[PDB]
Amino acid sequence: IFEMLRIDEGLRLKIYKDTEGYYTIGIGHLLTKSPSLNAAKSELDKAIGRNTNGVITKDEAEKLFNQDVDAAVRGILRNAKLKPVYDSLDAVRRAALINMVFQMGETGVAGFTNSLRMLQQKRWDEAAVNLAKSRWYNQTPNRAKRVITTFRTGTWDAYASVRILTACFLSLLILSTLLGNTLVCAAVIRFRHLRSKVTNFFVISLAVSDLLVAVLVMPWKAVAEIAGFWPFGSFCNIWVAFDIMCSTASILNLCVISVDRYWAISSPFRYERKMTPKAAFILISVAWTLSVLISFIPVQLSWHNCDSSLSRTYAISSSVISFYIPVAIMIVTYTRIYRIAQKQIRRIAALERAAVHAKNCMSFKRETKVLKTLSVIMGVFVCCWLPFFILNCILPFCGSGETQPFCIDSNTFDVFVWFGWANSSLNPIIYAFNADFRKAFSTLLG
Amino acid sequence: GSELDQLRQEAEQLKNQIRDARKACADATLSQITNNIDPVGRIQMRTRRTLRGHLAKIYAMHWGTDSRLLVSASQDGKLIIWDSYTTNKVHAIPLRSSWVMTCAYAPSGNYVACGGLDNICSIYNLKTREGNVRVSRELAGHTGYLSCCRFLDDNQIVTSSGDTTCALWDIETGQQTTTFTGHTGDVMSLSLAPDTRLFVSGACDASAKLWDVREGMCRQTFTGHESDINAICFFPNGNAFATGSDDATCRLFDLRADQELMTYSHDNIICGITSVSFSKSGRLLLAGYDDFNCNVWDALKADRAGVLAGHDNRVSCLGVTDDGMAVATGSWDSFLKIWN
Amino acid sequence: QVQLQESGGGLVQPGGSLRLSCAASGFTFSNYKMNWVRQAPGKGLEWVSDISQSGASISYTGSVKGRFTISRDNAKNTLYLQMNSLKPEDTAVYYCARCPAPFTRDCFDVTSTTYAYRGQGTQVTVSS
Amino acid sequence: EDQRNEEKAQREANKKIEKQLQKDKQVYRATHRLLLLGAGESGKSTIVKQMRIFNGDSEKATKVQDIKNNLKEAIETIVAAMPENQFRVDYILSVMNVPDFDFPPEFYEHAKALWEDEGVIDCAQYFLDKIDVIKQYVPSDQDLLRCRVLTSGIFETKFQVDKVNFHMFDVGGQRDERRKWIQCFNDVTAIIFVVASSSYNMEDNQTNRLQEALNLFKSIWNNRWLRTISVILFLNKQDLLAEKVLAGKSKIEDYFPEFARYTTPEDATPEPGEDPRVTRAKYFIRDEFLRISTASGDGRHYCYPHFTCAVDTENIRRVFNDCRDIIQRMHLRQYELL
Amino acid sequence: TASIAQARKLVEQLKMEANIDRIKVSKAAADLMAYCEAHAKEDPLLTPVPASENPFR
Ligand SMILES: Cc1cc(Oc2nccc3occc23)ccc1-c1c(C)c(=O)[nH]c(=O)n1C
Repeated sequence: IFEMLRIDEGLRLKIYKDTEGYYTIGIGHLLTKSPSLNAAKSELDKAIGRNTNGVITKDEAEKLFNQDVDAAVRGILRNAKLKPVYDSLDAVRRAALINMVFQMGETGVAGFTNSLRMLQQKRWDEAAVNLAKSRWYNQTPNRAKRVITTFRTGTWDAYASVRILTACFLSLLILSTLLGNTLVCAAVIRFRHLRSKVTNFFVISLAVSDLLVAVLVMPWKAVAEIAGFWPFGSFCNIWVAFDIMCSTASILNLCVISVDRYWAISSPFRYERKMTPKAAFILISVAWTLSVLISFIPVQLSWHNCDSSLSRTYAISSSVISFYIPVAIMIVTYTRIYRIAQKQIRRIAALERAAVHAKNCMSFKRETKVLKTLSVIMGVFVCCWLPFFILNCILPFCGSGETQPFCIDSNTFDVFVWFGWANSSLNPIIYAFNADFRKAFSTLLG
Repeated sequence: GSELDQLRQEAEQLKNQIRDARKACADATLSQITNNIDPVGRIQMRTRRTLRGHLAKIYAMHWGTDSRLLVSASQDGKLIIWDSYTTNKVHAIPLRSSWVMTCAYAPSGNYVACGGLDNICSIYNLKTREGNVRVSRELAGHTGYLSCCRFLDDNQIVTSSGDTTCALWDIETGQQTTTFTGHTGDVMSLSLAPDTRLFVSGACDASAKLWDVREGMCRQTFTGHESDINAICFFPNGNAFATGSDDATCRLFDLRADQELMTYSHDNIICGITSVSFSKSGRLLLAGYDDFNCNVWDALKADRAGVLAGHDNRVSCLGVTDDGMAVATGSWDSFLKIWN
Repeated sequence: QVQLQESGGGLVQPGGSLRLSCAASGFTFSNYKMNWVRQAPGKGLEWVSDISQSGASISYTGSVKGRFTISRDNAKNTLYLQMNSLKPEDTAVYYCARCPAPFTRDCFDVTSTTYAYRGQGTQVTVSS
Repeated sequence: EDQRNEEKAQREANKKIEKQLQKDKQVYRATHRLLLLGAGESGKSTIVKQMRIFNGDSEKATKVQDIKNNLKEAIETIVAAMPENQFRVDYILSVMNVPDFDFPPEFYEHAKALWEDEGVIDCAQYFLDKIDVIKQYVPSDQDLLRCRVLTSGIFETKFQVDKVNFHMFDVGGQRDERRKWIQCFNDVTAIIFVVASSSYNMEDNQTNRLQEALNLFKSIWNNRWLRTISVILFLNKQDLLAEKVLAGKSKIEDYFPEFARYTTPEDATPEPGEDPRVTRAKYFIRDEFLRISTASGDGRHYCYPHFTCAVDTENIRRVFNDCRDIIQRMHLRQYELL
Repeated sequence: TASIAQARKLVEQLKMEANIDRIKVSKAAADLMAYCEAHAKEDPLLTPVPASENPFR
């Protein structure tokens, strides 16, 4: 198919308001008139046929894009300047010409007379050289090199680009995640000395967790990234629960391993005595119990397609029960651990200084690595999972499309969704570089 | 009355006699003879079975006469008996002392000996009592940690300790039958002869000394190495043996020649020797190092026949079976490894 | 065998100097940390000096620190100790001992006179 | 065929012994091992163990036990070198080298007939004539002076304090050649190394055991197989090194020239009533030991200097706190957090 | 005074080690090499053994 407008404008299945502009819906479609909020819904329903309260199906967007393209080509053919170029250039450059006629209108493309004569004379390189140094490629350079390249080369390599960049960007991530996690899942069994390590009973769980994200959560939102249309109807209702579960499992396994490290550092005797494999496994399982108690509650609290946020009393509460308290208690445990580490670095430095005092007839260098190795884990965790939650707790409070708080629209929020999801890929690089893990991974590649 | 002076002069003349005797008996070397023989087949064995179970570091073992049973002792204070075929440990037995250093399996398969820092050789009736193995004997101590005890029959054993004195015992009466007091360092390794009429002990004196179970004296002596001898083993003929010490080399000493023969070492090795063995024929010499790796050498061309690696820790012991089928090894990572 | 022969010694008035030497054979002298060991009549064995495998660490006993000078030649396989400012409390028999472990920094040479890597030392006294 | 049931019985024995050995591993992983060397008496480890704990019985039990073995050994060695004493001597020969049997009450009745026969160790005639003194007893001095028991190999004591199992052991009766038996100590949690100062020295022998202690500590610290274990270093004879220093009565300056220009650290905590001239010397030795401890430290093993206090109840507390610090530092090095 | 017992018991121990006939290496190594050359067929370690003779596979 063409889908040239699906990458420059995007498929917005819902009506989105502007700052000062009037309401719009569909694909680059300006709902004329309608100064009131209810007035644009009537226009949408009259244009779609069905009772459109704002919800437009995936095919009605294309059906309306076809009518918009028909109106645009009629307005371009009625215009005298833009008439001969249609028959001069082939169907490939017709896409770029209709794109220009739809973006700046039929009166804007007519003002480019020299480039019009260049394209009429069947000269592509000169037309590109003339159109590059213009006020059209300086204001929107992202959509420029996508249509000048198509008009110059005359093939489909200009639009294969965005699709293939995204395809590779997600494929490398998914391969890295899945393979780097299954390597740990296989090394915890294929090697013996690493199986009898109860302190790792909480890491393997994480592995399993961060692998369920890679197989059961990643591909669905991945195939949802063509241009904004997915073959999922009522399946998102069961996929959002999958995502809540797979994110809660990891968000709580991190807290479990942090509390485990705190208990192992604070009380060594009590740790090596009261930490049995049975207690370890019940600690493994309680996090998943909470994950299924928070996620798999389909009492219609999530539906209040696939493009709206969650309920207020559900989002602001699931974030507290799933993220806020875990992150707070994790900060507490790690600061206490750092305080103990400082307490003993003090004694070690005192002994070293008293021994240097033997010089009668390196100082703060360990502090750097301590703060570094704590800040790596904690800062990676928080920078990955904190903007997502502090924005998910505030965004459902947006009425219409104008507000003073963050209230950021859906594109940057989806970017942050994937940004927070990518921390599952960094789990094993931070939690699974023991020397034994390194030897196992080196043996797995030979 | 100036008797000590004449005695010392006679002793010095005697000591000088052996030098000329060995110089007259050393007309050639083994390299000049083994030039015509074709090189050894390059052999790299593989780990057929791994025997897990021990909690701490193992220290010694001994192949059974049936090429199936192994006896391994760890620092956890428990000796376990293996079945190399099924990899199925038949039973374990705890100890009175947690620190054990040497094992011994009877040639008949009836008794099992244990020694360590407890200065006590504990013999156990493996097959008697009609049930769990019981403590049969606790041989008297002699101010030295047992480094190697071996069985020549079921009626008497031979032990070596760190007091620079070996002892051939009598298990029935549980007393010292013959005492051997001809060393200046810790007596570490023993190895009986095919006829069980004599043995050679390797100690920390950088010397291997041949003894005799009958008269209880030293017939010959070998002072080739540079550091503390750790392991020793007879050529399967009773006319020569091999010694391995901390100087990172293994040396072959013949009896009828009373002189060193060949030295086995490389330049890129520094790790001392921990265990030396042969094969059934005696052409391959198996030597465990401290570089977490052991090497199979040629006992006739001093060339590294191959390497045997797979232990993440230092290897502690190694032994060949009766029919030369398997080479068991054992490292301080609680792991035995059978090779073939 | 591994022989270590010591030379020198003898009678000298207190306050004088005396150099003594140790010639070792039977092993690679170049790669072994060596040292000396004194024994006073009627007293246990005592430590004085140390040489690394190259001449790096030259540890002394505080009772002789900065007074005796020790060196060695790996080419000739020899090791020398020179006592300057000899005191009447240094009258003893001196042995040339060596550490057993090749390429290591651990040593266990002082014993109850059963250590094998240590030859018969030389006698040194003072006059009156 | 019939081999299947045999293989399954072998597998069942395997499962039983493995179920036992899993719990044995669980137990062994929770006991911290401590090595005590330096003193010339193993009883120094039995006193501190008697302040809490089978050691609560009187010391007469062990001494009386070392009296029931001398007679057995003598009667077994005297009759082995040779009317109706066949069945009476067969039981005695079968009771030879029996650890858990010792001497039954019916053994004296069978031994008195053999001792009364006119035909029938160095000290063997004194502990054999009074074979009728058996009771339950209360030995005399002339009997303990003649008893010569062989050197006890290793004094091994496994106790449990504060809900954690400790395994403390003293190594005695061995030779002064400490080369190949120290290797057997790698799974140990700590080596408690005790040091003494000068003695009476009055006819001064002048052995200089302190420098020998430095050399042994340098050989143990820089050992290839002891690089992960830690040393808790105690300085005994703190009272003997206090009244013997004074102002010029201690020959510590003659054995260490650096002691002259040495100063007392500012972070020191002298005991209330300690003179500066003795406090400086008391800290000089720990500074000299830490000069070796602070070097070659790869963050993998440390040292814990502590002065031997008078109250025997707080040395155990020092040891316990040091073990806690050892476990903590090991765990911090595990996660690359230190 | 002088220990005329430790050194007196060693002169005969040393003299008993020199009255033994010592065969030359040219003849002591022939029958030593012939042993491992004539019994190479009995040692299965000189080549890897197949599954037909390996009780460990
Ligand atoms: C807003 C949102 C949040 C989310 O993650 C969570 N939601 C609640 C609690 C949570 O705890 C951890 C993670 C997490 C997963 C999916 C979506 C979502 C998106 C991105 C969308 O485009 N359309 C849509 O309908 N939904 C529901």
